[PDB]
Amino acid sequence: GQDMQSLFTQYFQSMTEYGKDLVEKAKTSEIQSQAKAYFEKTHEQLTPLVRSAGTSLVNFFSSLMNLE
Amino acid sequence: GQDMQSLFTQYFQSMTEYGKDLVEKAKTSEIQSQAKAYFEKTHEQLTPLVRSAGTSLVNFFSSLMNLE
Amino acid sequence: GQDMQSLFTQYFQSMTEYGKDLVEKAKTSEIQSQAKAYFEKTHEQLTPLVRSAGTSLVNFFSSLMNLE
Amino acid sequence: GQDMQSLFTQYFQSMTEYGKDLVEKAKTSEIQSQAKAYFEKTHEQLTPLVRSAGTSLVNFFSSLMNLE
Amino acid sequence: GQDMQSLFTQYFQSMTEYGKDLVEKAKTSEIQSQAKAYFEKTHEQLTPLVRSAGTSLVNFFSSLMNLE
Amino acid sequence: GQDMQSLFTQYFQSMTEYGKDLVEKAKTSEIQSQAKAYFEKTHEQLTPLVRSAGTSLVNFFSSLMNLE
Amino acid sequence: GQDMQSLFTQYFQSMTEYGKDLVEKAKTSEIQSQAKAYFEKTHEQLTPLVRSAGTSLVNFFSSLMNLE
Amino acid sequence: GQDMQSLFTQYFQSMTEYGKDLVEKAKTSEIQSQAKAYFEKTHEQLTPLVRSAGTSLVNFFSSLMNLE
Amino acid sequence: GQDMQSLFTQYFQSMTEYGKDLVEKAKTSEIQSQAKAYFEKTHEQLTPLVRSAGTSLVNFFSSLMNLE
Amino acid sequence: GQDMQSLFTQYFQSMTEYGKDLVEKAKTSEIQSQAKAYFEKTHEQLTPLVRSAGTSLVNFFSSLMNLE
Amino acid sequence: GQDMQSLFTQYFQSMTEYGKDLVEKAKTSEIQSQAKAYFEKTHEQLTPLVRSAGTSLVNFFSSLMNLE
Amino acid sequence: GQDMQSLFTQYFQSMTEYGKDLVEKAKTSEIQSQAKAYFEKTHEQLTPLVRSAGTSLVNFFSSLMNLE
Repeated sequence: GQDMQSLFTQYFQSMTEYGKDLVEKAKTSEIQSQAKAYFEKTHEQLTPLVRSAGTSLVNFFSSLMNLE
Repeated sequence: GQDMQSLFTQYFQSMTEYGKDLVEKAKTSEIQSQAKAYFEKTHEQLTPLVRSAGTSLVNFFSSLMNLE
Repeated sequence: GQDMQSLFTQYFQSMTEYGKDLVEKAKTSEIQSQAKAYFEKTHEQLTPLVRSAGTSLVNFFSSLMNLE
Repeated sequence: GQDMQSLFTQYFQSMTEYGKDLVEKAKTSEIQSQAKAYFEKTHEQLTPLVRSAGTSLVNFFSSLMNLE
Repeated sequence: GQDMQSLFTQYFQSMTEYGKDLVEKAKTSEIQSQAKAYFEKTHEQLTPLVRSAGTSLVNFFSSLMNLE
Repeated sequence: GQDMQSLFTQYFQSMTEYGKDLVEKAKTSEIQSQAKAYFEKTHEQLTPLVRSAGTSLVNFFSSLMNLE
Repeated sequence: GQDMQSLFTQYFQSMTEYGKDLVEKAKTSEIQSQAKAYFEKTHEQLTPLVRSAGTSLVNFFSSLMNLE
Repeated sequence: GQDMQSLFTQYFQSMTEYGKDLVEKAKTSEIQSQAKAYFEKTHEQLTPLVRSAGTSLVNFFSSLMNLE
Repeated sequence: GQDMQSLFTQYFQSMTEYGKDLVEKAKTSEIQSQAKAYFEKTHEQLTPLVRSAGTSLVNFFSSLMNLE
Repeated sequence: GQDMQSLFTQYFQSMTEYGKDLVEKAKTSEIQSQAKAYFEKTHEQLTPLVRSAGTSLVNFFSSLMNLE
Repeated sequence: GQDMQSLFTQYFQSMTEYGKDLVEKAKTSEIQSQAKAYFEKTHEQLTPLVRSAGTSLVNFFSSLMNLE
Repeated sequence: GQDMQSLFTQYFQSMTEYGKDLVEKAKTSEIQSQAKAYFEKTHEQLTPLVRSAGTSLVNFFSSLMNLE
């Protein structure tokens, strides 16, 4: 049949600010850092770490993802 | 049948700022750093680390992804 | 049938700023660095690290990806 | 049938700035560096590290990718 | 049938700046450097490191890529 | 049937700047350097390191790529 | 500023029949006839006689239409 | 500023029948006839007689139309 | 500034029938006839008689049309 | 500035039938006839009689059309 | 500035039938006849009688058309 | 500045039938006849009678057309 699973934005005569990481002053600081650091024997299958108007669209159709 | 799974933006007569990482001052600081650091014997299958209006579209159709 | 899984942007009479990493001042700092650092015996299959209006479209159709 | 999985942008009478890494001042700093550093015995199969309006389109159709 | 998986841009009466790495001042700094550094016994199969409006289109059709 | 997987740009009455690495001042610095450095016993099969409006189109059709 | 005065239709995954004049049987009959017949000394300035999904878009901008 | 006065249709994964004049049987009949017949000393300035998915777009910009 | 006054259709993965005059049987009949017949001393300035997916785009810019 | 007044169709993976006058049977009949017949002392300036997917684009720019 | 007033069609992976006048049977009939018949002392300036996917593009730029 | 007023068709991987007048059977009939018949003292200046995928492009630039 009909299937619509989409990120559907439609702007008309509009003003839009979004997804904006803004630093004005930093000193000896760690500011807005997407990171993964220290993994040992880890098993991640679908782990999207997304930020600042980023996007991650995964369309698996009759698609196996087999880790053994 | 019909399948629409898409990142569908459509702008009309519009103004849009987005996905903007802005540093004005930095000193001895780590600011907005996408990173993965220190992995040992790790098994990642689908892990999109996305940022700042970036995109990641994966369309797997009848597609196996077998790690053994 | 019909399958549309696409990054579909369409601008009309519009103004759009996006995906902009901007440093004004940096000193002894690590600012906005996409990096992977120190991996040992790691097994990554589909790991897009994307940033700043970048894109990564993977279309696997009846496509095996077998790491053994 | 019909399959459209494409990066489809279409601009009309529009102004668009995007994917712009801009440094004004740098001193003893590492700013906006896409890097991979120190890998040992690693097994990466499909890992696009993309940035600044870059693109990576992989169309695997009935295509095996077998690392053993 | 019909398959369209393409990077399809079409500009009309438009102004577009994109994929622009700009340094104004640098001193003792490493700024915007795409690099791979120090690999030992690594097995990379499809790893596009792309930047600054660069592109990487891989069309594998009934194409094996077998590393053993 | 019909298969279109192409980098399709079409400009009309338009102005477009893109893929521009610009240094104004550099001193004791390493700025925008695409590099591969120090590999030992590495096995890379399809690794496009692309930058600054560069392109890399690989069309493998019924084409084996066997490293053993 | 911004002015949008347009016939804006946008269909998605939809089925639409419209503007359909259908005769199955006619005998000695006048069926669905757009006509103007017998005018004498008439002064028509903007008189759209439209039918069956037809359209008539008149965009007069700072445009005089002077009959004297 | 910005002015959009257009016949803007955009179909996606859709089926549309429109503007269809269909006669199956006619005898001694006048069926669906766009006509103007018998005018005497008439003064028509902008009179679009449109039918069956036809279109008539008139864009007069700072354009005089003076009948005297 | 920006002015878009256009007949803008854009079809994607769609099926569209339109503007179709179809006669199956006719006898002693006048079926779907665009006509103008018997004019005497008439003064028509802009009178588009359009039918069956036909089009008529008139773009008068700073253009006089003076009948005296 | 920017002015787009055009008949802009763009088909993608689509099927479109349009502007089709079809007679199957005719006898002693006048079917789908574009005609102008009997004019006396008439003064027509811009009168497009268009049919069956035909087109008529008139672009008058700073263009006088003076009948006196 | 920029001016685009054009008949802009662009087909991709598409099937399109249009502007097709088709007679199967005719007897003592006048079918689909573009004609002008009997004019006396007529003054036509711009009268395109167009049919069956025909086209008529008139580009008058600073062009006078003076009938006196 | 820039002026594009052109009949711009561009086909890609497409099938297109158009402008086709087809008679299968005719008897004592007048079928699809472009004609002008009986004119007396007529003054036609720009009257394109076009049919069946025919074209008529008139580009008058600073060009007078003076009938007196």
